[PDB]
Parts: sequence; structure tokens; C-alpha cells
Amino acid sequence: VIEKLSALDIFFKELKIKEYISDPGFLNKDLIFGKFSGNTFLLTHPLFRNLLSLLRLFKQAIVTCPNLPLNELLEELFSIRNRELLLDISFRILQDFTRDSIKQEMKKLSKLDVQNFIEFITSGSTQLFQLLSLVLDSIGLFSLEGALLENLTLYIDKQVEIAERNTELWNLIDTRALPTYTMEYLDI
Amino acid sequence: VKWCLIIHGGYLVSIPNLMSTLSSLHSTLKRRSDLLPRLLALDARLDCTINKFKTL
Amino acid sequence: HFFFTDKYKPLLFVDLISSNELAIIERNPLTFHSKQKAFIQPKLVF
Amino acid sequence: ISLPNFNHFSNSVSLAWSQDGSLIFHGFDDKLQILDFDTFKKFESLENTKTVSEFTLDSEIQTVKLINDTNLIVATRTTLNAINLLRGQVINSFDLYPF
Amino acid sequence: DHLSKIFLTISKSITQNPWNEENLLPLWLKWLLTLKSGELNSIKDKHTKKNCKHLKSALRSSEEILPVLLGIQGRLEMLRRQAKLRED
Amino acid sequence: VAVVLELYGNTLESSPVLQELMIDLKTKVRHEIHKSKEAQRIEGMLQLLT
Repeated sequence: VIEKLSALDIFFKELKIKEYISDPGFLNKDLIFGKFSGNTFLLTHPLFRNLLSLLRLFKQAIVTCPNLPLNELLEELFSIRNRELLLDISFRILQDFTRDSIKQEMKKLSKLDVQNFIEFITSGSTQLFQLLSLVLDSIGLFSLEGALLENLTLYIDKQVEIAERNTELWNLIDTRALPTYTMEYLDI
Repeated sequence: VKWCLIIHGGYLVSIPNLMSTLSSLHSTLKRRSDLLPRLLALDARLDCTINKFKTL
Repeated sequence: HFFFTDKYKPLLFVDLISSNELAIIERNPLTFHSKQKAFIQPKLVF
Repeated sequence: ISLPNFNHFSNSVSLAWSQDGSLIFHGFDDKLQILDFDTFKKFESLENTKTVSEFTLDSEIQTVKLINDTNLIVATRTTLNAINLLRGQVINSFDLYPF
Repeated sequence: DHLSKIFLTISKSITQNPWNEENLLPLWLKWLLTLKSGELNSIKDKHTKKNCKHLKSALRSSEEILPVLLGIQGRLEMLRRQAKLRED
Repeated sequence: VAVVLELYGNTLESSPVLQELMIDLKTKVRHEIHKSKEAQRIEGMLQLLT
């Protein structure tokens, strides 16, 4: 396999022509050299060089990349492309790294992007709301706009009421003889 | 507790051992939050049967 | 042709009050006035 | 206490203990960790000889066992790998997919 | 079964718009449930129940959302109090 | 209480006193709703201050 990769069964044939539990189990038993030479097959290897991966397949990395640094992940999240990448990379960062690590990363991160994202979320998801908690904790309590505070306040108020009655309706969908005289009829 | 945290938040930021100094508070509020969701489910069941026998 | 109803097992008097008003006089013996204190024989329900 | 909060959940978790108690191996799904015991933080080496504590693996890690302070055998859901600890060099590997 | 068809349409629309700020559809739903839940359950066995589990999954996601949201609500309130103390 | 009501649904209607017992139960459990939600807000600013 190493010789085939350097000169470049289904994956080896595809690599030769171009030049996954079964695939990782047959191609992971050298690996660093193969990955460097490679840098489809790359997606499978990522399924099976953190700076290179960050600079780089985008969805494949953001879902299944083994090495992924906080700074580049927060930059990619803070891009305003918004192709559901907000949920995807919020899930990815909460799956990969710790609360205090994200806190200190956002401490490093500039406040202008923080304000931009507060505006974006207030204008137009529990991972996202956890990220909002994290970013408020990282910005702390001193530097933050009162107007943006009030916009986020009304946003969060309508959101808490919608979540409340949503929970109520969720649980809701989760859910003697004849009297002293009766005025009765009869057939024939 | 709300006013304490409001008027002395910075000292709590400066202190190194927040868990070590508010473990008891944390336990109380954590158990209250854990009570929350089942309580709301109970509320939904309640007002369900409430309105049910109020209309009938 | 004829008919017979089983809707009235307890009944004391059947008659015609008027041309088309029947009267059926029934009982509610145990459920209303006696209310007798009876020996407990519980049912194993589970 | 080391208290991460990971959104995902996978019970494929294991830990091994260095015989001197300095470090703890943690086999987590598709990841190997080595945690310093003095503070429950990552195994930081000032010399930076690529003896890192974040090792990627193909499948969910089932077992991680150190036979001594030098040899570590890890068995993941598809294979098994024997590696050195003083030097980050792999020695042996065998398959679990056929069986 | 006109009420059943209304239920079907309401459930489909609610699933399509889980975060709709309107309340008329939820309130119609909750009256309909608190009145005729049993006959609802006895109507159908496959498609209505599959839609029910879809919507219930969405609602459980919303319930998961709720507590962090309340926490940030408290964050906003305490920041407001901090601003009040700042201006005083 | 949930199982007792799920069994004795219509008897709640037939018996009048149990209805207002339920009413005060609703009032107090809404009070506890407020307590628990304020506790969740407590969660929020403690997680901020830590």
C-alpha cells in the first residue's frame, strides 16, 4: 500500500487511475507519510497537518477532520456565509473543545465580530444558544452596547416564551346509573 | 443572591476558586433547574385536564 | 311482529300514562338508600 | 475533576493509569488522550518532541492498556496497535475487522 | 374527520415552521388536543403517528434549547442591572 | 398527581371541591415555575461570573 501510494483494493486502484470501516481497517495497519503524499480518498482518510486542514472538502473537514484548531475554527464560524455552518461548527466546537477553551478563544477574539454576530442572531439551535452563553461569558460584563443589549433582550424574551409554550404543547401531545328521571323514547 | 452577584461580580471574577466558594449555591440551583422540566410537563398535563373538565 | 327491550331489568310498573306517554317505574335498590356495610372481599387486581 | 461538556455522546470510553500515576491514557471514540494527574490538564512537554497527547484512531477505542511504562496496546473496534511511550513510535498492528 | 384533516394540516405547518412567533395555530392545536385526544389517537396508526413523532422530535429540540435560553435571559437581566448601577 | 388525574379525569369534574384543590395546585405550581425559571437565570449569570 505504501509503494502504491508513493507511485501514485478499490481505493488503491482509484488512486492509481487518478495518478469506511473496511477501508480504514485495511489502510491503517507510514500513515503520516501516506497522508503527506496525498496532501474521495482524502475524505475517506479524514473519515479514517492541522494548519493545512484549516487552510483547505470544506464540509468533510468541518464534520470529520481529526485535527482542527480553535483559532481557524472560530474564524470559519465567524465567517458570515451562514450555510447552516453556524449549527455545524457550533456542534463541532462543542464536540471538540472545552467551555473554558472557547471562553479564552473568544477573549482573544475581537469585539467587532461579537457585535456583528449579536446583530445577526437578533435579526435572522441549542448549540447556537450555548455559544451565545459562551460569548457573553467571554465578553464578561463591562464592554457591551446598551442598545444591542436591549435588542438581544427582546429577542431572548420572545424566544423564551416560544420555547415555553412549545414545551407545554410538547407534553400535551405527549399525553352513576340513570338519573331520577329520564325523558326517554322507544321504537316499534 | 441576584443583588450580591450584581454588585460584586468583579470580585467573583478575581477570586480563583468559584466552585470551591459557591458549591452549596451551585447544588441548590442545579437541583432547582433539574426540577424545572418535569415540573413543566406536569403543568402541561394539569392545564390539559383543567381545560378538559372546564369545558366539560 | 313484536319486540321486547332489555334496557329495563329493574322495573315495578309498566303502563300508559296517556295515548303515547308510557310510564316505566324502576328501582335503584342498593345504589341509593340501603348503602349496606358489606364484608370486605378484595379482588386481587394488580 | 476534569469536566468537559461534549455535545455528542459515545460510551466507547476507557482509561489507563501510568504505573507511577503521572499520566492517564484516555481512549475516546476516535481519539487518544494523555492527561497529567497533578492538575487534570493536557500532557504539556516543554521540549516539544512530538510526544503529543492527541492521537487519532480509525474507530471507536475499546481498550487502552499499558503493559509497563514503555509499551501501550490499544484495541479499537476495528484493529489493535502496539506503540512505545518513551518514543512516539508504533511497533505492531493487527486486524479485528475479519473477526 | 374534518377535524382530523385540520389536525394533519396544522401538524404539517407547525413542523415546517417550528419557530413561528404566531400563537393561533398552537392554540387551535391545544384546544383540539385537550378536547379530543383519545379519538385523535384512535383515528390512525401509521402516518399521523409518524408525523406526531416528527413534531415531537422538533419539540424536544426546542425543550433542549429552552434552558440555555433562560440562562442568557438572566445574563441580560443582570447586565441591565449592572448598567443601572453604572448610571447610578 | 399525574397518574391520579389520568385515572380520575371525569371524577374531577363530578366532584366540585377537588376542582378548586386543583386550582390552588395550579397557582402554586406556577409559583414554582417562576422559582425554577429564576433559578435557570441564576445558572446563567453564575456561568457568566465563573
